[PDB]
Amino acid sequence: YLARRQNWVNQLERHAMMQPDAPALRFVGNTMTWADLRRRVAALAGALSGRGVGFGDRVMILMLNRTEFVESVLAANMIGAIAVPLNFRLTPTEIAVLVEDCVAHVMLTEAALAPVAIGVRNIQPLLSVIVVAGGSSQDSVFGYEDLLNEAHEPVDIPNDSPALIMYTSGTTGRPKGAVLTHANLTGQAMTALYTSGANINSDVGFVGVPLFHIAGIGNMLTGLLLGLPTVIYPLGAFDPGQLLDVLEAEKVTGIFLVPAQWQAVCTEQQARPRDLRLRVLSWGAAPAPDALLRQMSATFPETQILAAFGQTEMSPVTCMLLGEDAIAKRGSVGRVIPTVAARVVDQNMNDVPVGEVGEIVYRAPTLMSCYWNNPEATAEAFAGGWFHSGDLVRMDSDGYVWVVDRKKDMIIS
Amino acid sequence: YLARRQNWVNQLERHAMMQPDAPALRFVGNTMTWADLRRRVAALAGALSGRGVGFGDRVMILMLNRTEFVESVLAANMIGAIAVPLNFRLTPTEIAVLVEDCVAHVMLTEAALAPVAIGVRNIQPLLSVIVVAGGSSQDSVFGYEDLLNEEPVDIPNDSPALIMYTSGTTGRPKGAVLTHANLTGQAMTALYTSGANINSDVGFVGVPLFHIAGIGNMLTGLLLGLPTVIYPLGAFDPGQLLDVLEAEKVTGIFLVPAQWQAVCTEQQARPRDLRLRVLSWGAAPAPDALLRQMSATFPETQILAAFGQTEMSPVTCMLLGEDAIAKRGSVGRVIPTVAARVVDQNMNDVPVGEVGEIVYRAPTLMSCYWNNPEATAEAFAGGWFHSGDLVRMDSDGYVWVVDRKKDMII
Repeated sequence: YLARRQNWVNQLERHAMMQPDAPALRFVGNTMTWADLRRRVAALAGALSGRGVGFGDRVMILMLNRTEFVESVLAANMIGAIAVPLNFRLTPTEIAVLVEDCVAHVMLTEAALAPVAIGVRNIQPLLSVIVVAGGSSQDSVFGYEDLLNEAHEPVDIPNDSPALIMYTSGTTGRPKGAVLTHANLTGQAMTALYTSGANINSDVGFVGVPLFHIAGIGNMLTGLLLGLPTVIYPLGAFDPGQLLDVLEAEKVTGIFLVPAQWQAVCTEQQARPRDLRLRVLSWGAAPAPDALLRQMSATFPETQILAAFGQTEMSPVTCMLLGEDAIAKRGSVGRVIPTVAARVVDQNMNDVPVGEVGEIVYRAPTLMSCYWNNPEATAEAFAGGWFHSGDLVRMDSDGYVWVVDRKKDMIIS
Repeated sequence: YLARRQNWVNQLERHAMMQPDAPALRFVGNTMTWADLRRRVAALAGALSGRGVGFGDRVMILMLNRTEFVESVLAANMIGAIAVPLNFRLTPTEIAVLVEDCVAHVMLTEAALAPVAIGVRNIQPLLSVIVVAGGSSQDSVFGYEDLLNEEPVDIPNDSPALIMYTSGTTGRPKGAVLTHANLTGQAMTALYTSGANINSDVGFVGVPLFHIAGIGNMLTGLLLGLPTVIYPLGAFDPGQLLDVLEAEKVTGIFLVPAQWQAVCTEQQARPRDLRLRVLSWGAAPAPDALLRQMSATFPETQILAAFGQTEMSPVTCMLLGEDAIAKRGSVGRVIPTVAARVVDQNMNDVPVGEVGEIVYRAPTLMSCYWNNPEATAEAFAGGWFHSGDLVRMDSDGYVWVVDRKKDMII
């Protein structure tokens, strides 16, 4: 915590000092302690620093859910470089376009995705350093474990330093990458603290969405800040019974699922209960029937149920729906969280009458800095001094936000 | 959020916009909404900068538990001035020493303490401005509500917000400088220990607001836009306190173990309809019996005991209720946002489990003793902050502070 910096690199160091043998990460049944994570991170950082990676440089990450993803984000940040996590379903051309946009020379990937990283290099020769998790040093490619075993001088990381470039998936035209600073991420961890709460002694976190997505990386903030372990769940087919078995075994205390998944988990748990430790349940990314919400409360008594709204690559969580208001204000995305300011404006950035439909626009410390090397798109995003969400909403007399939009029919699509 | 700044002045502006008519402060039965609080704070900031006080200047506050205390702190910080809360038990000579150390020229006081402030000005002519809450604009006195009846500033998160002078004052006064980033980080410790319901919570400050434990109890309410009950200083009355906690639907309160004893006996005898969710104790030892009584008297509540917070230090250790009996006598484990070592006189770690001085590294440590680099260097000797508390740390991480009990008869 030297130089009075707050970021998850310093947090990693504090935990390796104060609780080396405590669990940091759980992945397919193995445990990585803080001393182990710090040791590997510092080794990968040294390998990157030795191969030209310096402050401000960009490091691509092309991985599925696995500990080397967390290790790579932290290693890049430890030397003040910017991690750029990639949607692993992108074509080699799509990734090559992103490599040119932020001019990144290093890509940390894994064996399953190593042919894709090879293809990106052949299309965009700006990528010269490919490090493959679970691979060996061969074929003009470095082996991840080889670089760690081949072994960093402290770097002052101001809290306004960019920590991540999160590229948006709209991909309509020119790519747009949201730049998130450590201060941004710290504020987003704060939002998790005053909505979900925390128990420093017993909580165990869980990330089951893709770690490249802002929802995955965001589920790491609590764990890394508070020194609590985080279960990394591998990506794959959804099995409600096996997930419940894992939640039981790992003693997980908070999980996010989409409403469809909660229905499959609730009926599986009601039929054959597991001994769970869930304290908070989270849902979102689709509507939830009023029957399901009451079914979840009945299936998991003594647990609070939350639903966040607003988080994108550019925006943090802006609205929160606590379990109390899931019935009184059903259909709502909740109220604007106390660390975010919002207006409902019209085409000319004038506030619309209270209760009317307009675009909700935000001001907050947890908004993205900018779109990387794109002053035009950044200027439009913050047109009039407020971040334009693109979401048509309506606020009522009680401050509850309702998002208006036409639903999608899958059979027609 | 002018340039992505995080401080309670910006939070106050945010709350006045998103929920102007929501309760901000509660004092002696009266609600002050966020819109009322912002209007008043802005008027006092205008009155201040009308006296030549600007960025970095020090404004002194000599007040009891009263809404104007919070208005004064926010009004000075709104123009970048540094608020210096004063211990109202100090003699006018002692206060004049503090006026000299930080070279303050403005003192915001109240009618009750206004005799003390004039005495300060008779000892120290640097105090050219004395604004009295609850008083008229008489000779050499500015009326608080009269100055309120009569441009934005960029405030970097590392700007000094407060100067908190220590009580010991062994000859030389020492004023701990706390920045807005410092305060933000201290607010975060409350969130991940006590929790927070951003809909139903109602906070409570009953210790003196000038003390760090008092000003600290405001952080959560101003950050999360939740009401805070301000409790007037005076004779302790467990039944009267219980009646207020019931009427205000207070969700969290701090009390000293002796007060918890009286509150538990009253609440068990004549139970009130309370909404308490978290119970905080500290500043004295709590017997095994009292903690069990508190748990029985208030089921469905969490019991917490913080340690370490001083004018210079944040909270550094937390004892959760599940450990108060397992690890009796402990002050808890070091919190996740604080690094600590137990060292001997050569800055070397003592063997684990052995006694040494606990030293701290954390973003929420004080910046410096105001205008005293000698004391600041001694306090940070070796690269770590020296608490002055001798401790040991067991194999599970729990911290035991070693001391000598103070005998009352002697």
